[PDB]
Amino acid sequence: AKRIEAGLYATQKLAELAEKGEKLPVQQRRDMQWICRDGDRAKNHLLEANLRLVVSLAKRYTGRGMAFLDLIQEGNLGLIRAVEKFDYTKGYKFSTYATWWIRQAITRAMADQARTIRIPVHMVEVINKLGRIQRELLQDLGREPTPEELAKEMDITPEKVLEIQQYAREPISLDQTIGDEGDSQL
Amino acid sequence: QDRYGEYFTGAMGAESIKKLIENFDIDAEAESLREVIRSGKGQKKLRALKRLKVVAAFQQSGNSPMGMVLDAVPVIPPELRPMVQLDGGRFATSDLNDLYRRVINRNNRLKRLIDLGAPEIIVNNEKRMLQESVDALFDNGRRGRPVTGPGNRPLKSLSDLLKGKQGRFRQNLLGKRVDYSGRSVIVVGPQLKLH
Amino acid sequence: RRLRTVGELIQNQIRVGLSRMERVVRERMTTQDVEAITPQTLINIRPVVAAIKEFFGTSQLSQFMDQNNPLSG
Amino acid sequence: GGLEEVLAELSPIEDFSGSMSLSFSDPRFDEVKASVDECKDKDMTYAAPLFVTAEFINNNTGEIKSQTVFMGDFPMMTEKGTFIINGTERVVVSQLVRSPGVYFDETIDKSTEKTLHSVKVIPGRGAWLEFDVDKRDTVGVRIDRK
Amino acid sequence: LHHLVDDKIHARSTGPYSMITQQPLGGKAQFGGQRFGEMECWAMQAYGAAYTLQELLTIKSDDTVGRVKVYEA
Amino acid sequence: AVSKVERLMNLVIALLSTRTYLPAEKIRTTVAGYADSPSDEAFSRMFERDKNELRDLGIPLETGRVSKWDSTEGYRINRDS
Amino acid sequence: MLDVNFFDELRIGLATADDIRNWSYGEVKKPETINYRTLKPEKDGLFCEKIFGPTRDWECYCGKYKRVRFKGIICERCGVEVTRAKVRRERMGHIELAAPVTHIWYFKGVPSRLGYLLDLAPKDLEKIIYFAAYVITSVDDEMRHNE
Amino acid sequence: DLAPRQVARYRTDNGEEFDVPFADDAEIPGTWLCRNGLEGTLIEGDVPEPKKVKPPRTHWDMLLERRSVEELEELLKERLDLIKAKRRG
Amino acid sequence: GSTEFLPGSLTERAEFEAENRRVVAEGGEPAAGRPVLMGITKASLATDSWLSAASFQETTRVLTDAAINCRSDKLNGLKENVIIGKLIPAGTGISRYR
DNA sequence: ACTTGTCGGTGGTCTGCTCTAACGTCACGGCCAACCGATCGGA
DNA sequence: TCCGATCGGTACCGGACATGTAAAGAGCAGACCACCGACAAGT
Ligand SMILES: [Zn+2]
Repeated sequence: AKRIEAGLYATQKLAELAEKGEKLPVQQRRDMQWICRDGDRAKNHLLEANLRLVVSLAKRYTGRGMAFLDLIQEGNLGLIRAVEKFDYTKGYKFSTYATWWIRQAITRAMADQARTIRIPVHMVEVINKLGRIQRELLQDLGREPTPEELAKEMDITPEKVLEIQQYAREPISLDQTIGDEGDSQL
Repeated sequence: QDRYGEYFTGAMGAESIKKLIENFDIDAEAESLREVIRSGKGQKKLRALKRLKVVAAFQQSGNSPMGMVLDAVPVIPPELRPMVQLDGGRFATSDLNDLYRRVINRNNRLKRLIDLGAPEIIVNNEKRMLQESVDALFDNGRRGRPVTGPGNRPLKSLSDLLKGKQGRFRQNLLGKRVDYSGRSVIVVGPQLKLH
Repeated sequence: RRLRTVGELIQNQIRVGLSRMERVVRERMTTQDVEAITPQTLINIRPVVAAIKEFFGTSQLSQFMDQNNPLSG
Repeated sequence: GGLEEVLAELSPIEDFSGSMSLSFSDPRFDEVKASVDECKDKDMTYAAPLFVTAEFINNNTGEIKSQTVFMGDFPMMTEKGTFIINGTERVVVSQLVRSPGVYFDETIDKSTEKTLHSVKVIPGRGAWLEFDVDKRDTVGVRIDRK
Repeated sequence: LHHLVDDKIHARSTGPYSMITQQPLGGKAQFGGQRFGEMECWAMQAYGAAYTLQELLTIKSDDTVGRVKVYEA
Repeated sequence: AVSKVERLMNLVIALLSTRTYLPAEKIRTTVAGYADSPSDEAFSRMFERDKNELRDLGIPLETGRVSKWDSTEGYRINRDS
Repeated sequence: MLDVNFFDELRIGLATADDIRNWSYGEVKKPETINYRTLKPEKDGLFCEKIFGPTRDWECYCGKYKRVRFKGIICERCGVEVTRAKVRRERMGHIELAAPVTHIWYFKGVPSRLGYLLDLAPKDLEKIIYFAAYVITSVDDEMRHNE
Repeated sequence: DLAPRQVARYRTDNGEEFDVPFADDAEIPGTWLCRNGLEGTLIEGDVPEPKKVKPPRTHWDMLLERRSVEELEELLKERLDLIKAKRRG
Repeated sequence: GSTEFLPGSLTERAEFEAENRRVVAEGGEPAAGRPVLMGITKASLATDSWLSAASFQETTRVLTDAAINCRSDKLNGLKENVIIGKLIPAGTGISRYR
């Protein structure tokens, strides 16, 4: 982290002095270039070293539409973002911050790129909340809850729950076989 | 690369194949194959025959071998992959939209990774995923395992559209459903004439 | 060659559903905090009933009863 | 029964740490929701509620909890052997499958006209173990499909 | 037996058409036409009737302008 | 060139004869007199002024969503009231 | 199109990138098909009206033009050309790949045409094009020999 | 009879020209999305200068926001002293 | 030798004889051929039109070979004209009777 | 006297982006279980 | 010269049909619309 910060500062100073500045000494230019290259190599090494945390995090989300490799790549993007914003002064380990950012990136990507008809995240959260409330009511009552109970417990109109349930369906495939043998298609 | 950097240039992936095809010399290869086939003998003769066949096919015509490496992937018109709403509000896809979405998602992620400056491992993995997605789009099942949708059903690609008894040629070109047609049970009538 | 009646098929479907529920429970156990976990907040009963309904509505061995005459049934 | 057997199989639920465990026991069925005629007339499903007692055990503190868990509406067979699903009677047809065990098969090659014997071990939900004898009289084992 | 002409008789002059390929549907309940398979094409070619085969292929199945022009004529 | 009285009469007739809520864009495109607005903001101000004037006369305009599956609001005059 | 008796030949051949981008009327950029609320095709998606054509007859996306007199013009706000809706099965799009991708037909075949052309074994081609081994495109023999 | 219309000429960055028909009573946009997906301008003597977009955030901006100039200067001085000692003893 | 036929390939007897007659006069050494017996499956796929071969069997390989060779289909056959909706060149579809 | 293009303000709704700091680090799951014929690539 | 992999194929008319999970939350900003105040010029 210190090497990355030093390299970034050296690159910024070199860029600032390049335009509207003065002729930097050759030794100073060489030192700045070496510091920048060392910072880049350190950042690459830090990214490569923690590529297994992404795989560990993305294992739990397998089977929810997104492919395993896509989850790994989104976790890698989250890991890059975490590396960019990691601060060593507080002294906390990089694992916690990396886990937070990887989880955020995977959740956001799986919320967006997992449905043929896209649903915004601000409504995916509402759908998840409605599902949780429905499960809780089903457990408490002992029978399938009515839309009136869901509306009462979700402080919404009895019409919004129906719309939310309508938005939750997924398109079927036209190429699926209808009969026992593969001679007819939907 | 670290020691003898300024002595060779090696790559990995489809870019290297494209560069090799660019540096390929059709005339010299054809002449060498003709010399081998007219001079040599043995097991090498069959391979020389086959390579001469392929090179002559690529040379006699006006085309170039650069068509084997793609830079743009065409998109089928929407009416051939309809998104219809069945009775009851349920929608239906043609199983090509999923493949196109996967290809576009992987291409956009590759663009973002290149823009950010990701290390070589991640970029190479993304490029391999893009290659696999395109290969599955053009022909699903040739390499690796088929892409499976809901219900563990392999998706149907363009090659599957053009192949089999359910393909276009044998189901909608050589045999069609016609109007002004009927069907009923047959009985025996002896009082009828022969016509 | 053994015979799998309706009971064994339903038992297999229930086994699959319970395995999925066990996986969900294991996934939830590592996230929720200790000393505040009740049996009902960990058990997700949706997969079991979903699997049973899917078997009854999609499996090839679940067919419409023929009712042309009592012999057919 | 089937439910008791599957719940006994699923009773050990312990994570990698092994500090917590969840157990299922004592399945129970309640009265039927509605009669067959009403289910057929109203397009309903002939089912009955299922209750399973679940116990949560924490190893580090030794404290346990016991609660009754509702599992859903389990479809019930009528007196005629048919299940009513959405108002239509459905019949489940029995299936013939090959029982797990060991099977020995003999094959005769058309090249050297010599008999070759192979044995396949077919388990339930497991990998395959095979042995065979070739023309060179070399016994070979093929773990899984390698 | 349950094979009655009241349920087996079928006819069509003009009905619904498919989406991806502009061809008539199939089935008595869907008011579809009768399939003119490959063997019937072989028989028509063997007879030597080119015009009947051409009309059956184009103006009764797929020629979109041809169908309406034929009906008007 | 359409007089204000004619514009208001067209607007009230269109609202009364339509059984479904109509958004602002449909009224702008369909009802005569709203096609000469140089800018969208000017049209919105004119429509708000006309709606306020009509509401001042006691006509019970009702505002609601165009459809249960759509978010845009529409206008409708109840015939019973 | 018409006069089937005027068809002399049906020629086939490899399509280059120039032909692929000449066929297409636009580039698709997002993996979106339809809006979840209004059930209307999105913009720059797989069903974009600006790229492939209008869903309704003689109507654009924003509804500015809804008359048959506007034939062959393009709306200046939404970009949808006002024409018939039957052109949605005659217009194509294309995707600009960020890295070249080989064609599966000419590589995973028996025999492999790329292998015969480049004198490379099928396993070598599989390793090269699936990021498993480096391949030396060229070497400077003169510079290596001098030094 | 067809309504009269005008033809607008648009040029992309990589030397590509496309024609987009427009109505007589319409406002021709300065920049239009061309057929190849690249934004293009109108070739005219009087260029209708469009809106300009500032660059987004980068790594350096985040580092500056989360840190201070003095601490970065001290760290750079320490690293320079370390590398100098390593190089020249 | 001096002919354009690739060695080891199968060519029609009429085309081979025409090429030999063209080569012997104002040309070079004529080619030599040997009779070959072919099965029905292999002979059908070796037709001069890629459309019939693609419609018959092995669509992928036939299409790939036609694309590489850039072959041209002259549209003279029963199946090719059946596919495109034109009159077949048999029976009443020939120029003598039409 | 009446009306309208131009100007500025509130509050609500739908939509998108950025952030969260104990420690956490390389997946199961496995179908396949046919049958014959032809062809290219290793041993 | 022999042989473990891989790919190609396997009749027709009638009919039938539509998915089963979600480890979240908060702060800030942008676009658009229903409600409004002024102010001079044209009607
Ligand atoms: Zn428009």
